[PDB]
Amino acid sequence: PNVSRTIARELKSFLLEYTDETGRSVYGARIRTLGEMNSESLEVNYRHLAESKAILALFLAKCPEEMLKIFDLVAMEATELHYPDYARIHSEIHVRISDFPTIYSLRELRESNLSSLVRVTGVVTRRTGVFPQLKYVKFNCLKCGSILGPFFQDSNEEIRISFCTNCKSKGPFRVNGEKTVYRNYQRVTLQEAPGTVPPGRLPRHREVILLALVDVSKPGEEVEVTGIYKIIEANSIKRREVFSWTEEEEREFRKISRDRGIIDKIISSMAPSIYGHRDIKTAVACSLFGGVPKNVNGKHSIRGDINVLLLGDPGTAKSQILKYVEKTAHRAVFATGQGASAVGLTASVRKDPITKEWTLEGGAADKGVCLIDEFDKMNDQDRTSIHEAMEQQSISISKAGIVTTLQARCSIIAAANPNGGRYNSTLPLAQNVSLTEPILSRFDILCVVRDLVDEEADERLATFVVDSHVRSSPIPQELLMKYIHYARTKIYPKLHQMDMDKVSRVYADLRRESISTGSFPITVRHLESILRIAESFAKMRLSEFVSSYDLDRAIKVVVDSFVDAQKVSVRRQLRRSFAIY
Amino acid sequence: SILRLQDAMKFVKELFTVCETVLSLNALSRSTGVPPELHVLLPQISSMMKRKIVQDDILKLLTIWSDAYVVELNSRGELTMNLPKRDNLTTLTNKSRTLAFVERAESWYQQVIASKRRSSSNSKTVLSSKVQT
Amino acid sequence: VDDVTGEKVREAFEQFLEDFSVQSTDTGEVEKVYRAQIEFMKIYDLNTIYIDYQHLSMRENGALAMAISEQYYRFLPFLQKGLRRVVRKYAPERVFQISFFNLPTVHRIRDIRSEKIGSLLSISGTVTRTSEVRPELYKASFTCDMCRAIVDNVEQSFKYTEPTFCPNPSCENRAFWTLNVTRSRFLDWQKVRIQENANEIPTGSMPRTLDVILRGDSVERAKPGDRCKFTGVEIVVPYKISFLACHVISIGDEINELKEMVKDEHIYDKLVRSIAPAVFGHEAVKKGILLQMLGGVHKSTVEGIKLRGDINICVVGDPSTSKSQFLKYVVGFAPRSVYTSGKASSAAGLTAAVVRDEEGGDYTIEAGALMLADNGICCIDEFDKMDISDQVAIHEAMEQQTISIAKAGIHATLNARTSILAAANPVGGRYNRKLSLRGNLNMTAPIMSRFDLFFVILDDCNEKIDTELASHIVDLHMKRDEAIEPPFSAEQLRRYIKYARTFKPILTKEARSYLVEKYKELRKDDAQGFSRSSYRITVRQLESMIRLSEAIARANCVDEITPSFIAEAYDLLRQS
Repeated sequence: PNVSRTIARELKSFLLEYTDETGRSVYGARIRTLGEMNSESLEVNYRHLAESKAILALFLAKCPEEMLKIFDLVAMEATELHYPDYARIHSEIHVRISDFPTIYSLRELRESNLSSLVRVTGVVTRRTGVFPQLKYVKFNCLKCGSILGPFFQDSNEEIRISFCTNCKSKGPFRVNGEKTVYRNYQRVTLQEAPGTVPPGRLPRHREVILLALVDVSKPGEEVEVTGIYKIIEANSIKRREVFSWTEEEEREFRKISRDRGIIDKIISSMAPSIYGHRDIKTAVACSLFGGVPKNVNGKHSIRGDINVLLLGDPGTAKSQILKYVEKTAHRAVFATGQGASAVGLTASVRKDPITKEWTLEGGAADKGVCLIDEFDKMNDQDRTSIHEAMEQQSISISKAGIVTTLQARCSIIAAANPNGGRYNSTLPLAQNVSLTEPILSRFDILCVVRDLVDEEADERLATFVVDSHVRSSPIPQELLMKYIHYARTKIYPKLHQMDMDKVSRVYADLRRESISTGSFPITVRHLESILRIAESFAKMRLSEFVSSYDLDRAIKVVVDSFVDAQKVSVRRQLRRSFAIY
Repeated sequence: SILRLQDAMKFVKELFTVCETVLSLNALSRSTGVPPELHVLLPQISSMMKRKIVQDDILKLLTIWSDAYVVELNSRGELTMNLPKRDNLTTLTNKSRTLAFVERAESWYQQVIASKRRSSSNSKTVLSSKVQT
Repeated sequence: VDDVTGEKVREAFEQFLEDFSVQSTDTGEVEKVYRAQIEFMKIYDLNTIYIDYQHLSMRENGALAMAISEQYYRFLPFLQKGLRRVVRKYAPERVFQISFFNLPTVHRIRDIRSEKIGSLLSISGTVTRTSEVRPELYKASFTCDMCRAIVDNVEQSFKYTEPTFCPNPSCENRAFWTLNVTRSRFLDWQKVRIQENANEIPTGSMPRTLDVILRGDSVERAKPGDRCKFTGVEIVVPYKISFLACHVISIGDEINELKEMVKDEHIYDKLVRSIAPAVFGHEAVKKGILLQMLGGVHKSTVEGIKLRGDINICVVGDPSTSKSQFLKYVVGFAPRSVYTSGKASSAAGLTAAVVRDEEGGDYTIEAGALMLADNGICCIDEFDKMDISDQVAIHEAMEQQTISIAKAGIHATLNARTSILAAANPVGGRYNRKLSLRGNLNMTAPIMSRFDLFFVILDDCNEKIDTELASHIVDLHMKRDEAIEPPFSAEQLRRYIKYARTFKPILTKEARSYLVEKYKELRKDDAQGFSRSSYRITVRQLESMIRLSEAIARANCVDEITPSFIAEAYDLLRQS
C-alpha cells in the first residue's frame, strides 16, 4: 500500500524531533553509538512514540510484521544520511521495541493474540544456537533426476514431496539445500516461572525463535521477551527480569514484626503437619530467609546463602519439610538423584533423541533455594558441580562451542541418610557419613535427629499422626510467604563496630576448648556463619541493624549443630557451653 | 500543606497518556472482543513509570476527566472500564483526548486557585459505584 | 439432493437452539441450557460447546436426530453455520467446535462396518499410545505463478489441497501456486491409539487396535493408560478406516444378597478362606491379599497434599511354594489387575517407552503395566532380578503419587494410585533364620520402605499338614473337584468389594487412645530385643496399621471403628 509512504515520512520527521529532556535529541546519540560500535540494534521505547502518535502504536499492536517493514528502512535511511557508506558493511538494521505496557502470561496466550506484539515472562531452557535453519527447500527426484521447490517454515517437520513433474513416480526424493534460503537459529524452549503459577495447575511452555541476539541469554534465569505471536518470534530480550506485596499489606507487616517476638512464631508456623523440634526448622527458616552478600572494592565476594544438611534415621520426616518449602518459598527447585525431575544442577554435553543430535546445556534458581534429597546417593558429576557451587558462586560451561560462566548464588537444603540406618552415636559424623570434610565444611549447619524411646515422643507423634487420619496462635501461611518476599527484596541490615568485638572474645574461648577435649576444630567459617545467622535473624526481625542478642541465638545454633555432630565423649562440652547458654 | 504544586501536577497528568494508550492496546483489536479489566491495566502503567501504581490513581484520573472511563464493577468483583465510542479511538482522537485532559486539568487548577501556581487540592478520588444491597 | 436439505436442517438446528431458553428455577419444567452456555463462554471465547444427543433426541419425535445421525459429515457445515448465525445475532479470530455426547448405545471396535462411514459413533476402549501435539494447517496463503497475488485458501481437513483458478484475470493458469505461512491459520492436532478392552475380547481373538485423530480443545485431556469413551465420526484414511473424536471422558436380588451378607457375624472368616480357595494354609497371606484390594482415605489433610492411602504387599520365602498361585488368582479374578514377570521389563517399559513412526520420524509414547488399572493391584513377580532403574522408578512412583515423563522436549505428569504385589526370593533361595530381612532380601533401604506388610514363608517336614497338602494336591488333579470349592462364590464377592469400596469409614477417639498404647506396646518390644524382632519400628509401621484399620472397617462394613478390630491388625503385624 501507499499508506506506508505517509507513515514513513511521519516517523522520519519524528526521530529528528524527539527532545524529552532539556531539549536534547537523544536519537542522535543513539545513532552515533550504533554507528561507531557497528551495532544493528536500535532502541525505541513504546511510550515515546505512543505519546507522539497513538495510531503508530495501534498499527504496531495490530500488524507488527508490516509495521516492521517501515522501521528498518527509515533506520537505514537515517544511518545512511548520518554516516556515509554504511550499507557496504551492514545491509539491514533492526529495531528493539521495548517498554510494552500489557505484560501477558503464558497461560493467556490465545487465538486472539495471533499476529501481534506480546511481552511475556519466563525461564529459558534448551539452548541450541547458531545453526542454519530452513524456510525454503528444493528436492532432487532420483528417477529422472530433477529439481522442484516449495516453502518450509519453523513448526512442521518437512512437507513431503512425492509426486514428480513428469515421472509421476513415488521414487525416493533427496533434500537439496545447496540452492536454498539463509538460516538463523535460536531454538529456545521458554517455560512459566514457578513463583507465580496458581496452585493445582501446571506451568506451560512455548518455543521461541531468536534471530539477528544469540548467547546473550542465561539459562535458568527469569527473562522478559517482547515479540510477535504466530510459536513466538522474539524481537527484544531482557535478562533483568503475580504474588507480590502491596501498599495495603506492607504497613501491617511492620506492625506484625514490631510486636510479640515473631521469630518463634515463624518457627511454629514452619511445620503445621507435625510437632517436630525447633532444630530442623530454625536452620530451615534461617536458610530460606538468608543473609546479605558483601564485597570490598569489587572483590572478596562472600556467600549470602546458608546451606543446611539434615541427618538421621530414614523413618523420620525429612522430605515433607522440603516439600512444604517447595510450595512456600519463591523460586524453590526440588531436584533429585540422577534426574527424577529431568533437570539438574550440572552443565552437560549430551545427545538428544527428539531430533537426535549433540547439544550442550548448563542445567539450571539463581536467587532461589535448591532442595536435594538423598545426598549420599549420587555420582561424580553432580557432586563436583554442587561442590563448585558451594565453594564459589559460579558454574562454568566449556563445551559444544560455548564458554560461559554463569551465576550460582543458590541456597542448598540437603537431606541424607547414614550408612546402615542407625546413626551409631559412639562414632563421629565423619566416620558415620560417607562424605569427607571439605564438602562438609561448605554446610555450615548440620542438623541431626535421633531415636526417642520414651513416652513423651510416643504421647505426641502418634497422637498428631492419628489426629491427621481421624479428621477425614501461629502466623498464617499467606502472610508468612508474603513476608519472605517483602523482607528479602527491600532491606540489607549491616553491623556496627560498637560492642561486636565481644563475639571475637567468646570465639577465642570456643575455638581453644575444641582442641583439648574435642578432635574436630572450629574455624573462621563458623564466625562467618554465625554473623550470617545473626543478620538473617535481624532480617526476620526487620531491624536496621543486628542487635546484641541475635548473636546469642546464632551461637546457640552453632553449638547444637557442631557439638551434636560429634561423639558422646564431648559431653563435658555440653556443660562447657552452658555458661554462655 | 497540600503543596500539590510541588507534588501531584506533572506526575498525575502523565497518567492519562499511559492510560489512553493501554485502553487502545486491548479494547481495540480485530480479534475476539474482550473487555478492558483493571487487573491487567495497573501493571502496564507500572511498567510505564517504573513506579508503584495504586489503583486509586486511576480513580483520580476519573475525577478530573469523568466521561471517558465508566466505573461499573463486574459481578466477579473486578472493576471494568470502557470507552463511549464503538468505532474506537483514532490517533487524532487520542491527541484530542490528551488536549482535552490537559485543558480540563488546567481548568480545575484555574478554578481551584481563586481561594488564594497551584494552591490547594489533594486530587480527591472519585466515588466508586457501590453494589446494590 | 442435500443442497436444499442442508438449509432446512440448518433452520431446524437453529430453531432447536433458538426456541430453548432457561426456565430451570425450582426444579420445575425442563428446557435446554444452551443460550446461557453461550453467554458464559462470551467472556472466555473458546467456542468448544457441548450438546447432548439425548437432549436433541426429543425434537421431531427423534426423526431430526436420525436424519442428522447418518448424514453428519454432509450436514456439519450447515450446523456450524447455524451456530455461527445464532451467535452472530445473539452476541457481537473465529474458530468453532461442536461436540456431541451421551449416546444411548456403546459400540465396540469389533462391530465397526462400512455401513457407518461418515456417521457418528461411540467408541469405548483403552488408550495404548499417545503422540505429540502438532499444528494443523487450517487455512493457507497461496501465491500465484505470475500474479504474485495472495489467496486465502481454506483447507477441508482431508489432505494438502490446491486452488484451481486465479481470481485476478491477469492469468488463468492451473500450474503450481506456492504455499505461504505468514497469512496462514494453525492449531492443536493429536493422534492417539485406542484398543479393545480386556473384558470384551473374543475367545482366541486378538485385541485389535486402531488410531483415532482429535482436534479442537478435546486434546490434552485424555490421559494415557485409562479407559476412554469417544464420540465422533468414522472417517477413512488412505485405505484404512480411522476415527475422529470430539468428546473425551475418563470413564471407569443383588441388594437382597448384599443385605443378607452384611447382617451376619462370620463373614470375615469365610472371606479369609475364600479369597484363595486353591491354596492350603497361609491365612496371614490371604488376610493381607484380601485387605490389599481395598484401601483407605488418601486426602486426609488440612495442608492440601494427597497421602499414600494404599496397601503394599510383598511375599518372600523358599521356592516351589504356592505363593505364585495367589499371583495367578488376582489377575484371573480382579478386573483392575496387571501382571508382569519382572525380568521382561525395564524402567521405560514399566510406565511409558518411546517408539518412532516413519511418516516424519516422530515419537509416540507406549504405556505399560505401570500407570494402568488405577486403584487396583499391580503384581510384579520376581522383584529382585529387576534392575536399578525400574526400582528407583518404582520408588519415585511411591514417593509421590504422580509420575513425570520428560522426553523429546515435552514434560508430562499424571496421577497414579496402584498397590504393589511384589513376589521376591532370597539371594540363595533358602530362607535362613540366622539374620535380618535386609541382608537376605538384598535390596536397599528406600525401596525396602513404603511397604505395609511382609509375608515370610518357611517350609519343613511336618507330616500331619504335609499329608493333607499332598492329598489336596492329588485331589485337585481331577475334572472340577468340589474340594477346592469356597463357602460362597465370587458372584456376590465382586459386588461386596464394590459396596465396601464406596463406604468411606471414619475412625474414633477410643480407637486412637488404644492405638497410642498399642504403638507404645509394639515399640516396647524393640527394647532388650534381638529375639523374634527383625526390623526397625518408626512412623511407617504406624501408618501401615492405620491404613489396615480402615480396611478392616470397610471389610466389616462399620462406619465407626472399634479398637477390637484393630487388635486383629495388631496381631497380624505381630505375626509378621
